[PDB]
Amino acid sequence: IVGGRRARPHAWPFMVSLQLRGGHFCGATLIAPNFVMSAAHCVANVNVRAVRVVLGAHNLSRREPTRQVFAVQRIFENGYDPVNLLNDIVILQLNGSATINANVQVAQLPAQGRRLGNGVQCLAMGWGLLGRNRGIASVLQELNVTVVTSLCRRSNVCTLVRGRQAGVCFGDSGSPLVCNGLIHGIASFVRGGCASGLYPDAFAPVAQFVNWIDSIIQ
Amino acid sequence: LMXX
Ligand SMILES: *[C@@H]1O[C@H](CO[C@@H]2O[C@@H](C)[C@@H](O)[C@@H](O)[C@@H]2O)[C@@H](O[C@@H]2O[C@H](CO)[C@@H](O[C@@H]3O[C@H](CO)[C@@H](O)[C@H](O)[C@@H]3O)[C@H](O)[C@H]2NC(C)=O)[C@H](O)[C@H]1NC(C)=O
Ligand SMILES: *[C@@H]1O[C@H](CO[C@@H]2O[C@@H](C)[C@@H](O)[C@@H](O)[C@@H]2O)[C@@H](O[C@@H]2O[C@H](CO)[C@@H](O)[C@H](O)[C@H]2NC(C)=O)[C@H](O)[C@H]1NC(C)=O
Repeated sequence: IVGGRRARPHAWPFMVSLQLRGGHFCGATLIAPNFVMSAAHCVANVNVRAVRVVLGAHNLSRREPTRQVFAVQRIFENGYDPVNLLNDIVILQLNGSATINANVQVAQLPAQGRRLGNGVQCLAMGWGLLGRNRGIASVLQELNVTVVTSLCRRSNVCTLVRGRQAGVCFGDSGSPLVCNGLIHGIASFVRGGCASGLYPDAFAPVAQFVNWIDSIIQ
Repeated sequence: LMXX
């Protein structure tokens, strides 16, 4: 997240870090005790046996006994298209059930087909790059963004920060976009580098996939 | 366009 702020510790207890050999590379969202939702491109050709799913984290540079770590048992995809960057969504079934507590909770999703209007105010979040001013975040970051349709398309939720250069960045893919208390997006792709101030950030449109998600987690 |  470029130009955001530190989240309050455990403000977003559905937020997940996906890791390889102890290193964060993508976010995810806890959507049931034994399922997380992320971006499909995060696991494209990745050996998923190597992926650790880390719940309950805040500061990736500290020891945190709030964390719960899981492996991935099964992947459920929905037609990810890496040429057009469509359907950038995957569900990862965990090898057990999370212990739901103050620091680890299941997210609330929108109704199937729910659209967001221009000007909806949302929060983006993640542990991605802060810039090449700084590096990967240690502490979870959040960012106020606004939903836009100029230079968007109906197959994405797109967002912009008005009046300054700020946005999601590498390592934030897979992280939730929270709009009106619901997970409406999964961070997918930027255009023209991070935080251009010109091209809206693109999120997978979670409301389009609710029936699919429900078919798996129920 | 750059995934992220
Ligand atoms: C920056 O982002 C925050 C947080 O965004 C809000 O919550 C996220 C989890 C997502 O659901 C977002 O879609 C959502 O916008 C915004 O904070 C919110 O600000 C509003 C307006 O000030 C607060 O609403 C008011 O609440 C008071 C009582 O506290 C009532 O008296 C009013 O009638 C009014 O409803 C709201 O509580 C607050 N939400 C949170 C979680 O803090 C913030 O406005 C936004 N800023 C900008 C400039 O975009
Ligand atoms: C579910 O998996 C977790 C985590 O497994 C780790 O991550 C995988 C990607 C792979 O690298 C595994 O070999 C790792 O162990 C299990 O948590 C581990 O549990 C073992 C046995 O109890 C313990 O020695 C370790 O401390 C745990 N590792 C971590 C990182 O917490 C967990 O037990 C599994 N749950 C099941 C099978 O119900």
